[PDB]
Amino acid sequence: LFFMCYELLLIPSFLIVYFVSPSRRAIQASLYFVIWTQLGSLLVLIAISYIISITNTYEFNDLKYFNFTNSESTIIIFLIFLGFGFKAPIWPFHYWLTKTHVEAPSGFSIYLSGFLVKTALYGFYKFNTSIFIDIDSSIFIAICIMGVVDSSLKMWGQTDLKKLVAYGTIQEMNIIYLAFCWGDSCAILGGILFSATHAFLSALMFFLVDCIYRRYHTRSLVEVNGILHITPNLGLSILFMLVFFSGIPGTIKFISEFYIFSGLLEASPFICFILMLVANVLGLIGFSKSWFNATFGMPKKNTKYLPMDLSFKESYIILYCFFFLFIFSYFSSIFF
Amino acid sequence: NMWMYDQVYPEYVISYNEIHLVDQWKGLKESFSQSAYWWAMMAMVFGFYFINTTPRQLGIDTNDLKGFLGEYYGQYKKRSGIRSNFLGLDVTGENSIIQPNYDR
Amino acid sequence: HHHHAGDQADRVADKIIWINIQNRIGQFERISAFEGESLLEALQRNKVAGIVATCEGGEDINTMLEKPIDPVTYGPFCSSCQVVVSNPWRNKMGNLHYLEERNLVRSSYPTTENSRLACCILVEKWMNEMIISIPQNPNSVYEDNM
Amino acid sequence: YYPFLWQFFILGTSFVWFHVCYDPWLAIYQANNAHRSLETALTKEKAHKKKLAEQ
Amino acid sequence: RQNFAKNITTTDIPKDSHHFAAKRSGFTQTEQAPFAYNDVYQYPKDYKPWNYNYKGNGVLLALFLGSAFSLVAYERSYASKTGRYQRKVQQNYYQI
Amino acid sequence: MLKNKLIKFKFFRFVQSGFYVDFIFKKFSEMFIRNIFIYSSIFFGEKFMIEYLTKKTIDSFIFNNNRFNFINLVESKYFLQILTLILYLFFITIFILFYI
Amino acid sequence: GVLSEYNQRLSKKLHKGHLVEDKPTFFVTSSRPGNFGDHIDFKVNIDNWFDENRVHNEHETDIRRTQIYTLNAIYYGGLLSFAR
Amino acid sequence: AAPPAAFFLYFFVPDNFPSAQSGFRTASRNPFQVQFVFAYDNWEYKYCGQWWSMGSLAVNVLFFVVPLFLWLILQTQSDQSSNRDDNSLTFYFSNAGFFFFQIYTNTG
Amino acid sequence: FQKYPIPRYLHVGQWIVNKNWKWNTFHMFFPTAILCFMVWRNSMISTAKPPNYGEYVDPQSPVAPKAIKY
Amino acid sequence: FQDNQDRSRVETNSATWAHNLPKENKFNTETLEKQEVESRILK
Amino acid sequence: TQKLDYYAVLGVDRLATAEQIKDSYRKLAMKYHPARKFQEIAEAYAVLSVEEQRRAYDFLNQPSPY
Ligand SMILES: COC1=C(OC)C(=O)C(C/C=C(\C)CC/C=C(/C)CC/C=C(\C)CC/C=C(/C)CC/C=C(\C)CC/C=C(\C)CC/C=C(\C)CC/C=C(\C)CC/C=C(/C)CCC=C(C)C)=C(C)C1=O
Ligand SMILES: CCCCCCCCCCCCCCCCCC(=O)OC[C@H](COP(=O)([O-])OCC[N+](C)(C)C)OC(=O)CCCCCCCCCCCCCCCCC
Ligand code: FES
Repeated sequence: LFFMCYELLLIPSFLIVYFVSPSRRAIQASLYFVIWTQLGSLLVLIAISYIISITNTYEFNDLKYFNFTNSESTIIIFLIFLGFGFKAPIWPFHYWLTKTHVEAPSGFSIYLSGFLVKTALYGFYKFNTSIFIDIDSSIFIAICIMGVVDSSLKMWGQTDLKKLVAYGTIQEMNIIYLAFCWGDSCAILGGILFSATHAFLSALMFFLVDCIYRRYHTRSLVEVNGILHITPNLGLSILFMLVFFSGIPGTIKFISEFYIFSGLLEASPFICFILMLVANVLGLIGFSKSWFNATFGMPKKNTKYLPMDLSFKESYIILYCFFFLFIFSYFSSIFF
Repeated sequence: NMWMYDQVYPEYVISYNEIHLVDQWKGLKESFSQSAYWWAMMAMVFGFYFINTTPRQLGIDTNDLKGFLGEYYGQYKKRSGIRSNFLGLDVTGENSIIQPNYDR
Repeated sequence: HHHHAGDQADRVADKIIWINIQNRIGQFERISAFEGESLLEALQRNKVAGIVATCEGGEDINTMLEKPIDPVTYGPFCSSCQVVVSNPWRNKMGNLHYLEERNLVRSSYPTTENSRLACCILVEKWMNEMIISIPQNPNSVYEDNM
Repeated sequence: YYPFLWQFFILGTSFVWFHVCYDPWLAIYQANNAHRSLETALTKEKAHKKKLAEQ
Repeated sequence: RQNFAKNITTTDIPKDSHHFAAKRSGFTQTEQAPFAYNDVYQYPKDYKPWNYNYKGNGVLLALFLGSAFSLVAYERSYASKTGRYQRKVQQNYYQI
Repeated sequence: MLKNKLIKFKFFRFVQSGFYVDFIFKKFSEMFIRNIFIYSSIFFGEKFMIEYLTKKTIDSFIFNNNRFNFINLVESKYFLQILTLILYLFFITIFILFYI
Repeated sequence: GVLSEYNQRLSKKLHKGHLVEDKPTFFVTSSRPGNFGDHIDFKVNIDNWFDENRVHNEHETDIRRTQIYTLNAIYYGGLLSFAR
Repeated sequence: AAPPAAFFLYFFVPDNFPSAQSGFRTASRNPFQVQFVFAYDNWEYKYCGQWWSMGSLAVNVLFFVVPLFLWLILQTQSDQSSNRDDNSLTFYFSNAGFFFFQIYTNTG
Repeated sequence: FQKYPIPRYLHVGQWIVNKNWKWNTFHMFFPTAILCFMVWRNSMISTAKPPNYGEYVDPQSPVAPKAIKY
Repeated sequence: FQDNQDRSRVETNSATWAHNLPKENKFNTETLEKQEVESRILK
Repeated sequence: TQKLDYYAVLGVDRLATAEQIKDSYRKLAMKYHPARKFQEIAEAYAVLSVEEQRRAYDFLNQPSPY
């Protein structure tokens, strides 16, 4: 039932992208989404069929009384890692995610970054924890780190804001997926917290992009800037989003970074430094350039068509995202 | 993103006021050629001060030898980081990425 | 267009693009078309024989008629709207799209170097009094008779 | 145009040749035989001695 | 497009009619017919568009009652945690 | 000392420009930005390592394979395909039986 | 790229793998001494490598000379590493 | 440079419901801006092997061989962890499949 | 700079003077002081301080630093 | 890699037995030269 | 240098008479006579002026339409 519920999520998503998206390029983007996500689901299906046929049972408990050999364990771990990394986008498979975010409607983009990809982290975790694997996780760790580096190095050369948000989603999804590469150790707490952190951050960023697109009828830096000085609330929201994404020590982004980076520094010092420098400096600089240039300037072009500021709905949604980050920094310490 | 885009006064992302130097290599050449003068002046100043000055008696307080210096050598005298585990766990401080090295 | 307040409407006669046609039976025809339209639509509105048009122009989103051809287009689907364009107009048309050339050279009937798919032509101002020939196009499937 | 500078260039090329042909083979050779080291043998001996002493 | 009705029944829309008077007389042979309704919106004259015009006490009362309930519930929980019917107050308290 | 090149405007503007350190550092930073970021990251990564090597390899393989395919079956090709299937399935089976 | 260079070199027309002239060819030096008559009827060249082996870089020749020096330097550097 | 005459524009699905926020006032677009907006998406390579030398060959090669470099560095630091008895790069199995904070109760 | 008109519909802060700024200053200052007083009163519970002049810490007193019994 | 400048396929093969020198394409739309027509008319 | 199309440089079609080439060269020479474009014009006219040279140039090209 776990696998069936994971598989059930594709048809509504494809239908939403196909029938609700206004852009014409969304027709092919839905096909890309389907084909990559279904390749990943096929890999996961092969692994599940392997487990079910070898052990004629459907309970996670019974796996405690059966042992898998080295070959079967290696096959299963590779299959589940690749299959769940198709959906939670690992380095070589994020073309579908980029296209789908660029072409999809704003609400479904919020749902896709905020929640849907997380469905891959959960299932993998379960199948990672129920089996004894005697392989070295260096290959998976390297794949995840390559994803982080590749995504964060591409942020400077983005003019579309939605594509930039998609690349940020890719880098933090790969960071979270890294935390599950040590089994059932204490590394899972940082990943669990940072999943919610990314959910709220991505929801906020895509909502801001939607507000800009509905105000100015564009989401390209070459066409819109000076979002401040006209509708200042949107510019203030952009700047505060940039602060929270940078990770001020008062929020849960800093907490998740601290967890994962402490563990990685102990596990691999030079790797930790390289990942930290690539993610928190270069990608941050590209992100900040593309977002600052849109906030500041003079909106001179079309004064006859300039829009009004935020409505109550958008203001309250943005405020609630900020409040949730700040206040979930205060959750009970028994967990995490 | 090599340009700061603007509907009024768009700019290049990097300003170059010293454009009379066409590129960075001629800039480095010019910088060294003109800094040779500062090198010569520093050499003259040091030559004057080396001819006309005696080194001073500078150090730590001789009454505090059992203080800052004593603790540094005492840390190496007491190899406390390689003692046995207080629970008897068959591990020592040497079994870590950050480990003591008392013969450095 | 360009109009001022109080102006009268232009005449449809002055906006007609004329196409001169040699039939499959060696007879001559004159056809009226308009700019922004495909040649296939004008030919079918004027009921010109010799074209089968099995696929009826192709898809509706990424078409061959858009002035910059979109890379992820699928191109023509049946290659059964072929016409032969005379030298000046055909030379002005330019080189073929690779998908259109692939569909043209793959037809079951013989073609020429001036062959051109009608649904891949967008009628322009400079196509006035253009001379074309339409030999009969091949049939493909069972439903072509229906 | 300065022949002794060109000779220095040739020396640099020889240095690059040597290090290119030297570094990776030594690196993989040392990484292949990490578990066959006197430090590992001494670690095992000390562990066994501790076990036998507190036995 | 919006399809809701604007002539509501809950209340009458605040408006005035002195602004935008109709002509109704002295017409020429070339000008257009006058407009019909001409009524315009009237604001309460104490309205500030730049802030919430909120004069209630409900939100403050609800938050205060929630905080007071939190305090009394914590007192009860602490008394129950120490195995007592009420908190035993020490005669002296010191810095933590 | 009756002549001094340090009182001329060339040396003066050299010192006033902070020894041209900012100009030199910014030129190298521009080279890094342009090359690494633009070319390597977006073009190399996305276009070749992500778009090409994942989608366009299969696309071009399919296109080049279809380059050698007749969309319309002819009778001689049909008969030749049947005969080739028979003869060379037999050959491959007997080759596996004998020498493999 | 190397693939492009291979693609251009794949289309060359050769006689059994050798780039040679398909017809007899005669050349005369117009500034030759007057005691030299006409070209005798002997096929002295089978190839035309004097004209085919050209890169047409007469506007920049010192660059190619420097490149040849660099290749020689790399070869000498390997040999000198072994000698060292 | 003359303004572009043919370029990729915005397109919408048939029977699309238009966005009508803030009075639904849409302005005419700039051809150069729209051209830039849609240029990168439609850009493609021209011949095989063009990517390698596009920009800097050394930098492109270094970018290409990044995953191998990361794997090798991880291998070296795993060598360092092995002799110091540090956390190795393995899927640790110490909870015997029991999940993090999971309710384990029975019925009956 | 010379003053220029600002649109009425924009809630921006160029050249704004509130005529009732004295009462607003009062009603923003005093409750702020009360809130800060409550925060400071709460925080003085968790404030430390070295011993005063002429005082010494008895090493055997409960307040003195302690080790751990294993 | 897909080269759009190469449009050759099995459909475009134009090798005929009669012509020792192969023709440019498979469209048999080659016209006579001007001097040939004049010479034949003179004949 | 780089590969150059002499007919495109002179602004004449391939099946153009010699006098047309002369007129085109004169028209283009009145304009750029007093650098690179004039050199291209001169090279193209030098090649296309001689009937044998023009024939040899045309044989190697094997022109495409359009
Ligand atoms: C004037 O600056 C300069 C700048 O602004 C700070 C600049 O921006 C730049 C521009 C730089 C860039 C664009 C980027 C380059 C990056 C850099 C890091 C370059 C920075 C260069 C410098 C900071 C200049 C320093 C270099 C020199 C050569 C200074 C010369 C100083 C002297 C000649 C002092 C004289 C010293 C003497 C005579 C020592 C002789 C010894 C004895 C007499 C015996 C007594 C001494 C001892 C017993 C102990 C000392 C012994 C030794 C061996 C140490 C001596 C070593 C030394 C270096 C002195 C340049 C070029 C520059 O140039
Ligand atoms: C062993 C000793 C070696 C000494 C080496 C030489 C040291 C010289 C003094 C230090 C360096 C000063 C560099 C110039 C800084 C000011 C530049 C500037 O803006 O100038 C414009 C200022 C103000 O003028 P102004 O800006 O109004 O305009 C004047 C016109 N222009 C711009 C063209 C200059 O003028 C000066 O600085 C005047 C020149 C100063 C010359 C100093 C000579 C010193 C001679 C040596 C004395 C040694 C005593 C013994 C020392 C013993 C210990 C070492
Ligand atoms: S009608 Fe089918 S290809 Fe034109």
